[PDB]
Order: sequence, then C-alpha cells, then structure tokens
Amino acid sequence: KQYIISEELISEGKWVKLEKTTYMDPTGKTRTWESVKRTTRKQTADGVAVIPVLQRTLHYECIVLVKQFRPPMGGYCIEFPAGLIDDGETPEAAALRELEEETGYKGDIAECSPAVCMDPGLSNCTIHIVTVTINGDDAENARPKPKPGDGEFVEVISLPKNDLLQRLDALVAEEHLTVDARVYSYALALKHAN
Amino acid sequence: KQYIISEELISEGKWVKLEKTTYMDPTGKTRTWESVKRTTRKEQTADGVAVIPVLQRTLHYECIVLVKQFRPPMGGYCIEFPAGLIDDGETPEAAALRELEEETGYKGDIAECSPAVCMDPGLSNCTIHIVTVTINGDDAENARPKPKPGDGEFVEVISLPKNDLLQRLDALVAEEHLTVDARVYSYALALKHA
Ligand SMILES: CCNc1ccc(C)nn1
Ligand SMILES: CCNc1ccc(C)nn1
Ligand SMILES: [Cl-]
Ligand SMILES: [Mg+2]
Ligand SMILES: [Mg+2]
Ligand SMILES: [Mg+2]
Ligand SMILES: [Mg+2]
Repeated sequence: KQYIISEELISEGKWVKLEKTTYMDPTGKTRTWESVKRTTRKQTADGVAVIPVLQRTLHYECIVLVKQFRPPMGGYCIEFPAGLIDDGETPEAAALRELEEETGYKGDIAECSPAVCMDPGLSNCTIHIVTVTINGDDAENARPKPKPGDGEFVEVISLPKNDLLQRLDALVAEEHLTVDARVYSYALALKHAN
Repeated sequence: KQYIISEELISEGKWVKLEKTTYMDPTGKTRTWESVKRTTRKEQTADGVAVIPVLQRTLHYECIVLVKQFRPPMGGYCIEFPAGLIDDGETPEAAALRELEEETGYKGDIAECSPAVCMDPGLSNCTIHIVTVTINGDDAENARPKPKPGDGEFVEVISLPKNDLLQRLDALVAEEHLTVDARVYSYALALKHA
C-alpha cells in the first residue's frame, strides 16, 4: 500500500547525505520525510556489530564491549564492537576483522542476522548482528593485540553476561558514559528471559 | 582526553540537520566528523522512547508486542518496538505509555526505564529511553485494544511469544519484504542466548 515515489537530495557530505523522500501514504495522499543515508554503501548492509561472548573456563562468561569517543554524541559511548563492511567483504569476515581490530580477540562465528535497521525513522542504516564466541583459553587470545585503524581509539570493557544490565547501569552512574541501544536491549532481554 | 571543539551547521531541515563537528583526538590532533542531529530536542533527557511491551495473560505465554510500519528512510516496512519522540515537558514514562496506547491500543504499566541510550552514535546524537512496560491482557481495558494513530501514522500490531521470539521474527522475514529493527533483534537474540 505504501511506497517511495521520489527522492530529492538536500545535502551531500563525504560520509552522509540528507534527502527529502516523497512517498504515498496508505490513503492515497502524497507525503514527505527528511531522511539520512550514508554515502558509503555498495553490500548486504552498511555495517556489522559483533556480539562477542568471551568464554574462559572457571570464569563467568563475559560480553566484550568497546568504549570510544563519538563525535556526534560529544562524548564516550559503550558499544558492541563494530564497523562498516568493506566493498566485497562478507558480513562474517567484517565481524571477525572488526572484532580483531577493536579488541585484539580472535573469534569464531556462531550466527549472523539478516540486515537489521539502526534507526528507521531517521536513516536507512542497516547492520548484520554477528554473534561470535571467543575461546579465551587459546594462546592467540592470551594477550589480545587491538589494531586501531587511523583515528580509532578504543578501550575494551568485558562484562559478565550474567549481570550485564546491572554492570552497564553502574558504569553509566559512575562514569558519565552513554550505552548503546542495542547493547542495552540485549542486557535487558538477558534479565527478562524466562 | 577527547572533546568537541566546534559544531558547524552544514544543512538544516525541518526535522533533521547535518553538522561538521570538530574535535580533539587523543594524540592531541584536531579532526572532523560529519554528524546528524534532530531539530526537535529541547530539554528532554533524550529524543524519544521505545517501549518493550510485555503482554501478560493468564494461561498464555508472555508476548512481546511489536509494530510494523512503512518507514520512508528505509523504502519499506519495518518491525520495531513501539516508539515515538518525547513531547516537550513530557516524562519518558509518560511518552512510553502514551505512544504504546496510540500505536497498539494497549494500556500498560511501567516496569523500568533506562537511562538515555544512543541509537547510532557514529552517525547521530539521537538518544532514547528504553521503557519496559507490562500489559495486563486480562484487564477489560486491554481486551479489544484499537490503535489511535496520529495524522500520517499507519501502524500494524504484531504480538509474538517471548519464548520463540527470534524464530518467529525469522519466519516473518522469510515470508515478506521487511526489515527487523536492530534493537528488537538484539533483544530476541539475548532471549535465545539466555
Ligand atoms: C527524521 C524525521 N523526519 C521527518 C519526520 C516527519 C516528517 C513529516 N518529515 N520528516
Ligand atoms: C556518519 C559518519 N561520518 C563521518 C565518518 C568519518 C569521518 C572522518 N567523518 N565523518
Ligand atoms: Cl552464544
Ligand atoms: Mg567501530
Ligand atoms: Mg576497527
Ligand atoms: Mg512511532
Ligand atoms: Mg507515534
């Protein structure tokens, strides 16, 4: 019943553009929407985000997250490791790459989502969420070597999976950080399960 | 270590703007970022709310109440938690209960409310509160709930059992052209991983 008629470019930067989308509403009346798109997509999706489950024997299972300065937020955020998928890279390969770059961990793929939307009222941005396990007892994960790209500046924060939401709430209370909505949604469901 | 130096307006729409952010990197070098922001945030603790609505009915498994709508940025239909922007002077809890009623018909009860969490922090400053709400599906108020959509809102309700949420979302994605929201997928994943 609803569909795009046309798009008008409002403004294009190097990395993002602003568009005005004309669409047909289900009554048959034409309407407009201001939308953002990245300029970088080719690709199943813009990005991957990695849910990294760090498994060490005789330890709690942890979820590995990253803290970075985020210029649109004007502050530090706690997020799943993540980045844009390179042209001709599969989402799986992007996930293992980004996790290795951002955390130094070498992980194994468990599952991969379809493309999911980031903020569909605002943007067309999509990611694959990739669940990866990390065998923390393997020598290659003993002293994990994070390889920042140019201008990345990433702190690794591992939190126990069994208490994730409480630990995130503490960091927020004590550290004036912003938690990512997908991290927080995952932490919620861990508590809400059963 | 890192902070904002300046924020230059590039293009301002009615609803969204593009900015050139200048910031200090942790090597002490000045850099830039193209950032997105809404034009609509005043003194609210966040742009918006998304509601995690847990429908509870005696001798039923608990459902997560989701909504499906056309999203012009995506050029298609999306399945999301019920959500909307916080009106000026409105509390996040009031916004969540109001949006839930407007989008689904249901009258909920507040369970918990997150701090402001970031939607897509590499792209935008957009934040929400994630508000968990229980819906007493045994109350006659919630028997034959009718959405009260606003002008240009056209929302379908989809309630799926919590205990099978990921597979039920996969089956919807298998059956039509639609995208699942990354917060919903995240939450459905954690329900599986717990
Ligand atoms: C980022 C949201 N953009 C919007 C919202 C409403 C309307 C009418 N147009 N554009
Ligand atoms: C929406 C992403 N904006 C960006 C990304 C990278 C750089 C250097 N600048 N701006
Ligand atoms: Cl897992
Ligand atoms: Mg990244
Ligand atoms: Mg990286
Ligand atoms: Mg809405
Ligand atoms: Mg609404």
